[PDB]
This record gives sequence, C-alpha cells and structure tokens, in this order.
Amino acid sequence: TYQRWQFTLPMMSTLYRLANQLLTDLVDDNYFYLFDLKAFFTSKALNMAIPGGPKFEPLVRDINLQDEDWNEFNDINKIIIRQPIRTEYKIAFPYLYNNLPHHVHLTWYHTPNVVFIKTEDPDLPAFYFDPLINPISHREPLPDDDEEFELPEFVEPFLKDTPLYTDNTANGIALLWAPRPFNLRSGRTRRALDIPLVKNWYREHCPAGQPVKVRVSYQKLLKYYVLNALKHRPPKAQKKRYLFRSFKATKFFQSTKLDWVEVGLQVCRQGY
Amino acid sequence: KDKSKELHAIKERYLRKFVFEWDASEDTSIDYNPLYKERHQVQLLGRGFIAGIDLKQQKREQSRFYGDLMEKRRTLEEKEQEEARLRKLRKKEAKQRWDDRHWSQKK
Amino acid sequence: IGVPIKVLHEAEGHIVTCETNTGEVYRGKLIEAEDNMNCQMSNITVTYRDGRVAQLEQVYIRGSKIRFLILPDMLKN
Amino acid sequence: YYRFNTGPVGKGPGCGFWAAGWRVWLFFMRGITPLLERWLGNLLARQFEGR
Amino acid sequence: MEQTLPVTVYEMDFLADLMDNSELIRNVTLCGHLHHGKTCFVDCLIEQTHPEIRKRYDQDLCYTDILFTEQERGVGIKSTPVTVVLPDTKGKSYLFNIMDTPGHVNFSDEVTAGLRISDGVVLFIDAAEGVMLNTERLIKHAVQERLAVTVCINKIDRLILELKLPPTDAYYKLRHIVDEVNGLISMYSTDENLILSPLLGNVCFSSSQYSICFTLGSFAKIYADTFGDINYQEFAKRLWGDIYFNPKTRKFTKKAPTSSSQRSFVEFILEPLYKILAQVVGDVDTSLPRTLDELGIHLTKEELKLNIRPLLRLVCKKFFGEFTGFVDMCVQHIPSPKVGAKPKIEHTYTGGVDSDLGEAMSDCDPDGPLMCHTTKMYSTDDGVQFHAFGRVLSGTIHAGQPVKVLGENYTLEDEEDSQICTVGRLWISVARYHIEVNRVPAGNWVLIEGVDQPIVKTATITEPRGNEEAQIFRPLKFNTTSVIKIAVEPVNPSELPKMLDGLRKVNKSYPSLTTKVEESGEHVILGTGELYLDCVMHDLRKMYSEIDIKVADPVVTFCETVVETSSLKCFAETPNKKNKITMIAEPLEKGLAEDIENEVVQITWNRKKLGEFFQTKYDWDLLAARSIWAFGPDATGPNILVDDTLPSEVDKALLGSVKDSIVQGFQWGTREGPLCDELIRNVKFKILDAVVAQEPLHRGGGQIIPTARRVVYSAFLMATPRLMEPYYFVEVQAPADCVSAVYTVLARRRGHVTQDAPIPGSPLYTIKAFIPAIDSFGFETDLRTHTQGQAFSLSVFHHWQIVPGDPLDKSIVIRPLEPQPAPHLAREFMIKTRRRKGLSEDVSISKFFDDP
Ligand SMILES: O=P(O)(O)O[C@H]1[C@@H](OP(=O)(O)O)[C@@H](OP(=O)(O)O)[C@@H](OP(=O)(O)O)[C@@H](OP(=O)(O)O)[C@H]1OP(=O)(O)O
Ligand SMILES: Nc1nc2c(ncn2[C@@H]2O[C@H](COP(=O)(O)OP(=O)(O)OP(=O)(O)O)[C@@H](O)[C@H]2O)c(=O)[nH]1
Ligand SMILES: [Mg+2]
Repeated sequence: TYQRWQFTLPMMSTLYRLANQLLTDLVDDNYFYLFDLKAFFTSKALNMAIPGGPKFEPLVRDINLQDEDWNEFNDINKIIIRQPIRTEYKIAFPYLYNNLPHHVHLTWYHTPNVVFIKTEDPDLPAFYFDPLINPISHREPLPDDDEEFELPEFVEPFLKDTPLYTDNTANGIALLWAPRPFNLRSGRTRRALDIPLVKNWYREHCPAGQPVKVRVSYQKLLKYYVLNALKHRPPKAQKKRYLFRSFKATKFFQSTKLDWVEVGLQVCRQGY
Repeated sequence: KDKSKELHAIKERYLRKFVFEWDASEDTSIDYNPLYKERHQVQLLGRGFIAGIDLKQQKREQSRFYGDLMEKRRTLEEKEQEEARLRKLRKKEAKQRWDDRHWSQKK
Repeated sequence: IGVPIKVLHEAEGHIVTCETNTGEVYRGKLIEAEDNMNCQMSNITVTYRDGRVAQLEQVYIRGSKIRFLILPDMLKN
Repeated sequence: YYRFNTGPVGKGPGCGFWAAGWRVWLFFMRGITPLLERWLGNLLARQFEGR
Repeated sequence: MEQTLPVTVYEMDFLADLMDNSELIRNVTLCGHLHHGKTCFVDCLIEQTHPEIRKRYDQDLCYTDILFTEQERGVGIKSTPVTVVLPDTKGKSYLFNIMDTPGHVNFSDEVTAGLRISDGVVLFIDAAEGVMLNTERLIKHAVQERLAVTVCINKIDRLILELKLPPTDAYYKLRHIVDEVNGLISMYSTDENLILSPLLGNVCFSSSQYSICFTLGSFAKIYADTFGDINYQEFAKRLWGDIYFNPKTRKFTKKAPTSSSQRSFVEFILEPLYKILAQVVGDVDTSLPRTLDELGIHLTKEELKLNIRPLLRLVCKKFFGEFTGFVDMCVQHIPSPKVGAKPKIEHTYTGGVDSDLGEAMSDCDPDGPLMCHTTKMYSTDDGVQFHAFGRVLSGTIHAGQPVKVLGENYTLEDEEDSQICTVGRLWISVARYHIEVNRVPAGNWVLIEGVDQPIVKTATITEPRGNEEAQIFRPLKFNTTSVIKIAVEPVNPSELPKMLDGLRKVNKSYPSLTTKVEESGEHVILGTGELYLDCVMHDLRKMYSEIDIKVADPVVTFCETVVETSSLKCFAETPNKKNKITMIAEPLEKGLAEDIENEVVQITWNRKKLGEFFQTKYDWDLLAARSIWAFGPDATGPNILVDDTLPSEVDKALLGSVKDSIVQGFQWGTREGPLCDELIRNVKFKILDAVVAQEPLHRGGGQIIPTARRVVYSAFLMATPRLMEPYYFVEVQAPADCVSAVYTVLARRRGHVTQDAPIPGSPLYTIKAFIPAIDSFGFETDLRTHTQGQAFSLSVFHHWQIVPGDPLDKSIVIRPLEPQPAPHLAREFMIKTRRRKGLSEDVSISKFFDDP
C-alpha cells in the first residue's frame, strides 16, 4: 500500500545532500520575524500592508482619520514626532500602537540564535575548533598531590573504549537541524499534489535587485497563501464511501494494468 | 525629496477586460527608508545558501566578509587543508565542465 | 544501602530519642546520622538507669553501641 | 524562472519545472469535477430538469 | 483541606509536616537572562515530583508562563511560585519554595519582588551565550540585596550539538564563564567570602531540554554506584581545575603527565557526555544498543523508535535520574532560613534588627507575633479578586483569623494607613494548582485571601491588639526607573468607571507600574519599555476591563536642571509680608548625584560622618558640609539643600523652628519643577538668608511652604535651566557580519556605539551602545527587520543627559508635525510637554517672583 516509511540516518543524510538545491539552509525562524502567517493575519485584520507583504480588502470598514474631530486626546499640538510610526511597529506591538485591535494575533518573540557551524570539509574530525569560533583568551582550592586518594583498579572513564566520533556523526548533527522532513526518520506517505516544492521559496523575502513583476508575483503568492490559511476550516465527518470501489463492485467495469500514455490516448478518444 | 515624502507620510497618517499581468501599481515595498530599501540580505556564516539560485553565483556575489574572516583567523594547517579541499572542488568543477562542454569547443 | 538507614537520614534535623546498649536515654536534635548508625546530636537531655537527668550541648554516639532510636511520627507517611 | 536563469544560464526556453502548475490545475479540477458531472448527468438523462 | 490535587511522588501531608520545621525550608529565586532555561528547568522538576504531568515531545511544557500572553509571545511575563519537596543526593527530602522569575530586562520588577522574599539566588547562565546584560544586572542586584548566590550553567548541550567544540575547549568555555561570574561578584561586593567554583559546590552543570543536571559530587556518586569503593566526595574534590589523572599510579596531580593528558574534568565528566550524545545522535541504529548496554541503560522497543531529540531526552533522563545536584547546591549554600533571618531583618525591616521586634523576628519561631510581609498580588482568572502572596517572618497565619494590614505610608506616628481585615482562605501555591491549608507557620510563602482591599503594592500583615510598636518593611527598591509614558482614554466616555477599575487592577498587578491623573484630566501610565507597556495594555483591555481604550503615542518623562549659578540671589516673602527667604542655585559636582542616589551617603547618618564624606571626597568646607538640610524630593534625591546662613544674621534656633516647613517647601518644589512640572536633578539650593517671624501662628504652615516653593522656582529659573533626557543602554547580540548594519541603524537615531567585541567561544558579537530613550521607540524592530532577524537587542535605562537645545528660548519656531533638528529639541520638548500637562503656554523667569 506504500503508506508508511522508516529510513536510516545515512540514507537520510544522502537524500538531504541531494535535495540541497531546493532548501534554503535556514536553522531558525528568526528569519521570518514579522513575515509569518500570524504577522500577516494581524496586518490583514488591521488593513495594513507589510512592505514585502500582501494587501487585502479592509476586514472592517476602515476608520477614516479624516473623520475624528480633533478631541483634546488626539490634539496634534501635543504630539512630539521623532520617527514616523511605521506599519511594522503596529504589527510588532498590536496593543500599544493600535486603537481597537480586533482579531489581532500576537507574534512569537525572539528565539535564541542557533549558532550551528556547518561542516564544509568532510575529512575534518567531527568535533573541531572551527575558525568561525572566536578564540578563547586563556587566563582554585585543589587538594594536594601528597594525599593518599587512590582509585580502585576497576575504575576508568565510562566509555573509554568507544571512539569519540565516528564516520556518521557530523551527518547526524547536521540532520538535527535539517528542515522538515529531513529531520525525521519515520512517518507516512503523502501525495505528489500535496507536496509543494517552492512554497518555502515564496515564503521567504524576495531576492534583492529583482524586477517589479516578480516582486508583485511574490506578493500575490503570499496573499493567496495567507487567504487559504486563514479561511481553512476543519473537514467534516463523512462515512468513507469509495467511488471506484463501488464501480469495481459493479459488473460493467474490469481492471487491467496499462501504460500511462496508452491510457491517455484512450481517454482523449473517449472524451472526443 | 525623501524628507518631503517623510513629512507627507506623517501628515497623511495624522490629518470585463482580461488582464493576465498584475499591474505595477499593486507593488508594495516602495519605501522611503534606506533601512527598508536595502535590507542586508542574510549571509549564513558564508556556508548557507538560498534555495534555487546558482551556488557559484551566490559565492561570487556574496559580501566576501566571511572569506576575509576565514583568511584572517585560519591557522596555517587549516588554510592548507581548505586550499586542498578547494582544489578538489575545482578539479570536480573542471571535470564536470569538460564532460558537459558545448559542441563548439570540442573536438 | 538499607531501607531503615534511608529513613534514619530522613530524621536528620528532627528531635529523636536514643537508647544505648547500656540503657542511657538521650533525647535531642539529630544533626548527622552516618551509614553505620553513628549519631551526632545537640541540646540533649540524658536519663540514666537510676532515673536521674542531665543536660548536654553536644554528643556523638557510635552506631554499634546503640540499641535503638525513636523517630518523629512525621516520617511515617 | 528567476531562480533558474541565474549565473551561467541565460534567458531561454530550457527550464522545465512543471510540478507547480501541474498542482494548480489538478486542484482546480478537484473542485470543477462535481459541477460538470452534475451538468452532464442532468443532460444525458431519461428526462431533463431545468428551472 | 482535602481538595483535589494531582498525583505526586511525595504527599501533601508530608509537605505540611515539613512546613513546620524551618530548618528544612529553602527559599530560592531562579533568575537569569532571557530564554536561558529557567522555566524548562522548573518544568522538569515538576515532572520529577509529579509523574503524571509530562512535557510534550516536540513542544516544551512550561507549567510556568501560564498566562495567555506568555504562551503566545513565548517570553515569561510574570514570576511564578512553586513549592515542592525535592530529595537530596543523600536521600533526605527538603521543602523548596522556588520563585521562577522572568528573564526579560523590562520585567526586572518581578525579580526584585521575588528577591525581597527569597533567601537565595540561583543564577542561570547559558553555556553558549555566557554572561549577558541581565546576568550582570541580577548579580549586582542580588549581592546588593544581601542574598547568597549560586550558579547553574545551562544548555551545555549547545557546546556539543551546535558549536561541536572539542572537550578541552568546552572546558575552557565553562571555566571562562566561571571566571566572569567571580569577577562580577568581586566587583560588586567588597567581601571575598562569596567565591563561586564547582569544587566548592557553588556551580552546577545542566541541560534542561535533555533533562541533565549534575555537580561534581553527583557525577562522582554515579561512579560510586557503578563501582562501590569510591568516596564520591573526595572524587568530586579532585575532578575539576587543572588536576591531571595518572592511571599508572591511579593518582591525581597538579602537573600534567605526557604533555597530552586532559584535565580530570575532561577525562571523566565531559568526554563520556560527549560520547553519549554523539552515539545517540549519529549512530542510533548501529552501536547505540551496545553503548546503552555498557551504560546499563535498557530501553523498550517502543521507546527506541522515537526521533533523535525525544530519544536523547529519554536516554539522558534514564542515565542521570533526578536533579540532585541542584538540591545539593541549594541545601549547602543557602541559609536555613533560620540562619538567614537576621540579615533579612537587618536589610528590610524599617525598625532595625536591634528593635525588640527585630529580635523576635530574627529568632523566626512559629509561636510569636504575626509579621507577614506581602510583596506580590496574584489575580484570579476572572480578574475580580486578588490574593496577596508573601512570606511569614514570625508567628502563624490562621484561616479566618482577623489581621491588621499596614500600607507603605504607615508610620508609628501617622496611624491612618492601617486597616483591620479578615483572612478567608490560605493556599500553598504550586504553579498551576493551589493547595488549600488551614494555617501557615513562620518561614514560608503563602497566598492570603481577603486582605487585598487596603493595599496597592506592598503591605505588612500583623495582629490587632498587639505589636503596638510595629513598623512597615521597606518598600521595594527597584533595579531601574520607569520612564516611558503613555496616555489612556476610553472609546465610549460612558464606560469610564470600567477603565478606572482596570487601571487600579493593573496598578496592583504590575509592581513597578505608576498610574496617575495629570492636571488636564489625562490618565498616564509609566512603564519601563515597549513590550512592558504592550503587555500592560493587553491585560487592561482584555483581562480586567472589557472595554475599548485609545492609547496616545509613547513619550518619555524629562527632568530639569541648571548649568551655572543663579545670575542674582532670589527671594520671596509670605502673604503675611513676613518670613522672607533668600536662595541661590548652582550645579552639583560630577558624581555627587550618583552617590546620593546609590546611597553612598544617607541623611540619616550622623552629621559627623556626613560632613566627613562631604569634606574628604567632594572637596567641600566642613562649614558647608555640616549645613545640609535636605536631599531633594525624597530622602535620597539628586538635589541638595544647604543653608549658608551665617550665625550672625539669623537666630539659628529661630531658623530651626521653621526648618521643617522650609524643607517641605524645598522637597515639593524639587518634586514638581517650574519648567514642565517634572523632577529637578543635580542642583544645589543654598539658603543665603532667612528672616523668620517671631510667632508660630505667623510662621509655619500655609505661609512658608508656598513661599519656599516660589523661592526655589525663582532661583532655579534664574540659573540657566536645561532639560535632561533619559538615556537607554542598548546591548545587541549580532552575527560577526551585521555589526555595520547595527552601526547604521543606531546612527540613524542619535545613537553612539560605546563598544563592539566578539563573544569568546561563539561566532557572535556583542555591540554595546547608548540611545536616547525618546528615539528608542521602534529601534529593536527596526534592527531585527533590517537585519532579517539575525540581530537582537535589549535596552535599559542608564542615565540622564542634557538635551542638546536650550529650552527657555522663545526665538525658535516649532511646526506641529515635523521632526525638529537638534538645536531646539529642548524648546520643542518643553512646550509640548507643557501642553500635555495642561499648564500655560510658556514660562517666564519672572512668573514666580514677588516683584512682578
Ligand atoms: O511569460 P512572461 O512572464 O511574460 O515572459 C515573457 C515570455 O513569455 P511569453 O512568450 O508567454 O510572452 C518568456 O517566458 P516564457 O514564454 O518562456 O514563459 C520570456 O522568458 P525567458 O526569456 O526566461 O524564456 C520572457 O520572460 P523574462 O523577460 O522574465 O525572461 C518574457 O518576458 P517579457 O514580456 O518581460 O519579455
Ligand atoms: N539547546 C537547548 N535549548 C534549551 C534548553 N533548555 C531550554 N531551551 C530552549 O530555550 C528557550 C527558552 O525557554 P525557557 O527556558 O522555557 O524560557 P525561560 O528560561 O523561562 O526564560 P523567559 O522566557 O524569559 O522566562 C526555549 O524555547 C527552549 O526550547 C537546553 O537545555 N538546551
Ligand atoms: Mg520563565
């Protein structure tokens, strides 16, 4: 039935290496600060556009700031202006900068930087002081050696015999931070339709120095992604009836194994 | 012009046909802040790459800061090992090119 | 290591009573209890075999020469 | 295209990467199917229902 | 009791039995930097003591950070108390009252509140980042608050799985962290008795994600269990610190054999840990079964099918077991608190230890007077009723027993900030569930119901009909100053009372929040930072008051000072036309304001020592040094009041008759200020002359105080006045590359980069800089978005600095909605804040004189 799988770590590493070209090699979600579905939800609910983000119709009827009638509160002779309060600030702190924040979503704050040292040269030992690491500028009531403390004969470090690092240690460490599904080692099987390859491509920022048409392509792709994510509702409780199983149970149909191109020509002729 | 547009932003905040191409007026990200126009694309420690884009082009167009940092910090033996690895990669690149040469530069 | 021994160490910091092999009865705070039942105590009341009492600040009794100890009921649970 | 045509590769017709549009049109077909099935069923029937 | 409680290893009855014995109670505060593992460590302790509560595999259960805002944002917002019974490595159980505090720098008020009632501090330091801004600030705060301190180096698995450093260099990193901590402690404390070193047991090594925690003692105990003949205490004494192992002699030495042997630490502790982690992560399917068999660890087939991270957590949990190293640390190096009671009373209680009640409390016995001290107020989920969380320093709280509550303004003479109340129920607060009890003896933490009404921030609960000589514990002294200011109004004015109730409730909930009503009827809230104020606004708008509220744009609170002596000596007279005062104003010397604020000098001192300091340090004549009267708005303020009055011109007895009235007027004037009605900073007011009327009903009261304030205002205005801006100290933790981007963003906002250095052992850099508080708005988001999230910053108030422009300049012209250039920022800031406060349009140096 081809429903579930469980691979081995060397297989998973090799598949990751082959797929490298389709993956962004990101080890954190700090990249998506104010660029994830929650920030987009907040911007939509407030009818504001992130510079690189989509742009929807006002969820509510927008308050025209030419409508309020200059109370004592919003007097402009009292306001000290230093920097224009950009839309990013209002998405970042929806409750401190917005009046009437309705259907607004709070955004995950910082996450600690993942300081991972990608291993460029396989031949190197797994544990190795990479040049990227800043040097440690070197420089205690110890007992006296004359003391009679002696270890028994049996005693030695817990895993002396076992080697520190093996051939497939760096690979496993890298897989620990590989993106999904390359961080797994077992699971289920999906549909080629259900696997999108460039969703993570247009979820990222647009590369610098790109033409306006591709920039707008990015923005509209994000718009429809957000719309689907927001409008999603859970499916309903069906009874699991199968059309082709019913057909097979009938007597007007029979099964056979054919070449796909032959079936395609067959279907073209039948449709005509 | 930038200061005038900034003040304009402050003032404005406070006071049938089939088209197969999105209009250029729909574009967002048309900002006035340099911090938001040029946004310092990520340099993943000089060892991470954007998906899809050519690796050689990415290396060529990267800031080179991490290359300078590596040449500064690397020990002599580390530099020798890295140079040997780069030589191996260059040999692989040249062999791949020689195999996948165009017919205008073959025998 | 024995189950009763763990329960003894649990009584460290509590007021306990100790009878020796010679029947002198020492009541006070258990400071330290060793694995072999060696017992350091403080602010003791001692009741001799004749019935008379005395008061001591600091004592230490060897485990072997202890007949038994009474511990709080705070421990029983 | 704008990720395919970077570096040595220049503008041209040599980029075949069709999973994206293939998925788009399959998902459109998913929703269209019942509509056309219903239409053809109403048409090729012993009788006809309109209104 | 008999309430329903979750299944637990220990039993509530044993917990209550322990509660009576004060020698087995450990009051500890878990503090550290942001995201350094405190909450997950507490989660794991809770899991150890509650076999039913379990942390999700791919999601981390906290069991603190209970609030919805906390869960959504990912950052702890409020301190949480947890009372548990944890075993010792020896097997002896103790009672631990652990107050887990937030790590963010804005919420340091929670940490100070926890410190006030804690006896020990456990400082969590990340193994990769190292010592950071909040770690330094918290070390300073704890040593100044006179608490014993111990350290836990967390996230030691980053050295193995992220930086993949060699064992020796990981050891070097840990040693460097320890040296940094010791340096900071020595810098902030004169006494050297507090030295941190793992050999002594003051430092522990932990990885909360993978459930590892140990000291040298505990990891020697594991060796002892595997081979029975070792004294794990001596083994631990020898492990750490440049002690090389000789296996031929089976003996340790200070001298390295073979010039390639690793320290005993690397040989015995670090290396096997490296091996375990590497084998689990890289060779899970080839030789992991053999390695676990060697370790004696047997895991079921269902378990060994897990993914790498759950498998690591499970295997490490099975190997190490409980967190007994933490318990050993705390039990050894934190008072009883029978022992720690006396310093607590010496530092906090206002009546001093020498007092009879000081002795009665430093004894710390359940059978005595009641002297509870409540520092926190926790709101029920409905948000209606609050419960006072505090510690019992003497006596016993009984449910239903009437008590007397004293607020912060109560004095033994002004007996009107007290009120009799009745306590309804008592709780022993575990984080997500409250144990209800009937009583609580001294030396414990307790939640009290029914005493919330007569208190706002801090209170002391005593018994009525007794303790007639009872005085309040000192109000909390906060690590920083709340400067950011916002204004709040409702959307529908018909619902103002709801907003007022919400404002009161948030004032109670947030210890350092200051809510006030200006003269123009504007409700103002003061907070430390933008995230702080965002959380405050969320709670106000959603939890407490359920209305819609408009918020004004953020702005900071300025101060006023002078830069040169008054042009002429100013004077005034009472409406009675007697009681003439004559003053001058000048600027103070550099650092004197810092001394007064940091309490390097106290007015309570004997005039002998006070004049001694003033004469020896700041080059004053003893005549003036013994002529001090007041220290600004508070007893510790940055403005001084001297009386230069020579004895030949004014009867000193007569002057002393109105000393108190003149001091009151001076303090009020300094508190308000003439420029914009804000604090006056760094000014010396010198009473040059004082003609005092003869009769008390002609002087004092409603005659001198207004005249005193008017003279102070006139002298300050005559001296060249200036405004002072708050300045924030920013620390950015960026990659090796984005330093230039940080420079650019900071330069765009009047910033000044003080320093930029690498983090030893890590590929990152720390950039320390100074920013103006008023420009700091949106700075962190600017940085993060411009750098693509690779740079993160935390800012905190540092010092006051003079705004570049000259405020009292009427030549300048200001447009309503333009960012002004520097040379008249002072004028803009003065005029607009005057408008906000609702005062007149401009202030003239003659406004408060008697001549015009
Ligand atoms: O389809 P578009 O985005 O408008 O791209 C059209 C063109 O397409 P048409 O022939 O349908 O007009 C080519 O694209 P394809 O036909 O190959 O899809 C061509 O692309 P290549 O040069 O990469 O083959 C080029 O696109 P670009 O200029 O982005 O390379 C061009 O665009 P212009 O209309 O701007 O010339
Ligand atoms: N690598 C590693 N990460 C950890 C470890 N412990 C916690 N973390 C991560 O560190 C982040 C900080 O989470 P917490 O420790 O729960 O937060 P906190 O310590 O209470 O700090 P505050 O949020 O300010 O209260 C979490 O997202 C964890 O995933 C650890 O031992 N190793
Ligand atoms: Mg926390």
